[PDB]
Amino acid sequence: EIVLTQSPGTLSLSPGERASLSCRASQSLSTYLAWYQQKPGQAPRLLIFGASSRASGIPDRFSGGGSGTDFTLTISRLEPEDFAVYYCQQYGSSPRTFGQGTKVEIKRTVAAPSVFIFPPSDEQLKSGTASVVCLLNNFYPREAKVQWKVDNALQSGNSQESVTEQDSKDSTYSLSSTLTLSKADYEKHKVYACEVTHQGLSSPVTKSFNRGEC
Amino acid sequence: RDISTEIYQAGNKPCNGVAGFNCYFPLRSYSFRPTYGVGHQPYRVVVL
Repeated sequence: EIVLTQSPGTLSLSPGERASLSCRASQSLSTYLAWYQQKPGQAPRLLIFGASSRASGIPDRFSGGGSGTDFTLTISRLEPEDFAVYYCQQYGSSPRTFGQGTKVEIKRTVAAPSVFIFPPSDEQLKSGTASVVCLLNNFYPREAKVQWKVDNALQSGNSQESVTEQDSKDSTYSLSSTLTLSKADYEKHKVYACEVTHQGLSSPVTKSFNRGEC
Repeated sequence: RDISTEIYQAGNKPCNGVAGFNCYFPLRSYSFRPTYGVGHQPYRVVVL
């Protein structure tokens, strides 16, 4: 399997006239690469074949370029519909391989996140599993750091992070982080806190609650 | 040995002798460059 990577993991740009995508391949492909646009919730659609010739049914704005190791996909004019995950697949040498893919984000004014912390419900405590949910609202860029601190001690590997897709109205991302603890473990620690670090935030914001609404 | 150049039919619709969608020329040009990788590079083969 030929090793291929996309140089921009994620690109954020406004819906204007500027777009660029780069794929680098360890072994020369001799101008044998293709690009696919996958809309979220939809099957992938071929954009270009061979990186030189536009596929049928593809708008003129879409363009492809590059040879051998370096392949570049540039969109002359960008529209909201165009934004989607983009995958480049190498077929020159068997086995055929697919790139990890690049999502084109929509550029928006940087916004500090809104942090909400919810203590576990009494019914959940009756169940015996305690979950603390940290909610982030309307934060751009999508990338964010959430750290759980219990008794001023960081917790790693006990949290699951869920991110919604970019909201259409304001181009913003919302993230929920869940910390799962056993009832005995939850009882042991009096204070639960979550530290969030974001570009918008001047300084990291920590939101905390005391056990049993202490 | 097959040397037929008849347009391949990949669709229910009659090919019509025109290489439209679902009709493709069977022979595909083979591209060779010096810069191309060794695997892509042309090898002359003779079998006795």
